[PDB]
Amino acid sequence: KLPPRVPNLIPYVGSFVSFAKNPVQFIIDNSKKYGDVFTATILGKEMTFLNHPKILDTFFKATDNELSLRDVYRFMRPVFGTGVVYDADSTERMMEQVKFVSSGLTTARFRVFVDIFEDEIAHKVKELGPEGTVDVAELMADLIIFTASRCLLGDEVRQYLSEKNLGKLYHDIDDGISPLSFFYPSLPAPKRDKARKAVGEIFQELLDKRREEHKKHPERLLDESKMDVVDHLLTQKYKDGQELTDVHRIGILIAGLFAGQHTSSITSSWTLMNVISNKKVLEKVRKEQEEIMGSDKVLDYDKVMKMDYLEACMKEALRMYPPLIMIMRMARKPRECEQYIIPKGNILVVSPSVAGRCTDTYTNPDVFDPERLTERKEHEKFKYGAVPFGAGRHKCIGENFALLQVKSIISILLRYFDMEYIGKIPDPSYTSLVVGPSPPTRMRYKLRK
Ligand SMILES: CC[C@@H](C)n1ncn(-c2ccc(N3CCN(c4ccc(OC[C@H]5CO[C@](Cn6cncn6)(c6ccc(Cl)cc6Cl)O5)cc4)CC3)cc2)c1=O
Ligand code: HEM
Repeated sequence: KLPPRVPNLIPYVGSFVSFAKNPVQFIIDNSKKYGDVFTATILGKEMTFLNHPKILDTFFKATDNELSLRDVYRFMRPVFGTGVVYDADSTERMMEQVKFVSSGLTTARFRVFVDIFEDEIAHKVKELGPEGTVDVAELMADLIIFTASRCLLGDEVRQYLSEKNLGKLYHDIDDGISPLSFFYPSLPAPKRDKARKAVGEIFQELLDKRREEHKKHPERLLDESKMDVVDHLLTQKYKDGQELTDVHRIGILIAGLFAGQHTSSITSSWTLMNVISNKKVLEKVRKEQEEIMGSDKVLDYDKVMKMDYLEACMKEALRMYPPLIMIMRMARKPRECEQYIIPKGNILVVSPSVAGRCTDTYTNPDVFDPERLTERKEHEKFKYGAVPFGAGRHKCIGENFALLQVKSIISILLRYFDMEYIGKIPDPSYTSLVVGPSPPTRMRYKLRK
């Protein structure tokens, strides 16, 4: 029959109160009370939490007409645009749009991306000076505003960042998104909407400029190392032959930059903080860096590919502090799952955060210990033991890029600076859509040369 329910405090509002304090602890606590599968009413939504790695196969392998992403992420529509990604007309169109982004994240482009990271950090160290303190979360976000923009949109975007305040507009859009929007998509957000329109106009100009550049240098279209997401969007069609609209192109770019920015800056923050706060971990990270760099003075893709330990540090941060704490679908048909049938209309929930603390999987899960991965391989105990990037048909297409951007940034910063964190590593703050550390996050830095 139906899964057990978390008793409602009120009707309607149901369990929103305990949930919103800490959605992660909410799931953990109620797992203990009611088991692997339970349902809670939250601001009117029937939400069925799947809480053990063992049972996640049917979630991640279901087709979109059984478990819909579009029904649950559609709320993003005012940020991304009408008709884009989870507001696409069909599952099929969404997948095609996702592929246009993934198509600018090729190995050829990755080699160029490393140079971009070097370039932006070099600009940034001018601001920072020989020593000081800086907010880690801001520093990463500020770096990734410039790096992700150039990576995805091309270098032509940088003059907008430097001269037309594009970075501020991103913030206006992105602080205009409340996690509550998940429940009340219609929440007015007029500042967000003004900024989104401004970025829209700028990205329209970027497209128009690229068009005529594709006139004066069609060779660009033949060079895989110079082809970015703007170029792919300007030269592709859907499979059935239908052309893209510039409105669609703008929305896809914005969606891509969104995805491309937060989850990464938050991960780089938690990673750097944990690395510089643990002497043994920092020693190993630096030993690895010194061996890989050899006599070489800057980064390249091949070097980054060898940074196995640093990559484990990032994965360990993702186990502990995955920035998307909930993965969701709406059931369009009833769904079995253990003894239970989950009713049509329920929202199924999987939590990367819960998974990362599960004890069937990880020993002392509150400790940041990259060696649980490299040596004890604890993640491999279950097929879905670690799902920071999701899994199955909708698994994150930006992974390897994430890994690249975060590893590069951390590696370059280490090369530049000795760094120590000020205070305890914070707790996560559940106030935002993408979850990051509670401010403030400060660190002391000093130049190494
Ligand atoms: C705020 C105070 C108090 C009232 N409160 N306290 C806590 N909460 C709360 C928190 C969180 C949540 N939620 C609901 C929203 N949520 C969430 C919803 C959708 C979602 O979508 C994942 C999809 C959609 O966007 C992306 C994100 N992404 C992928 N890679 C990097 N980011 C995505 C995929 C593709 C593209 Cl192109 C763009 C985007 Cl953004 O994947 C992620 C999280 C987290 C839990 C609800 C309430 C509160 O309301
Ligand atoms: C550490 C950084 C990142 C984390 C933790 C992360 C996490 C995720 C997760 C969990 C999903 C699955 C969502 C779901 O199935 O409901 C996902 C999907 C996706 N991610 Fe990421 N992501 C990261 C970086 C990126 C980057 C950098 C991009 C683009 C540049 C990106 C683009 C996407 C896209 C397009 C999807 C949708 C796949 C689909 O629906 O088919 N992500 N991501």
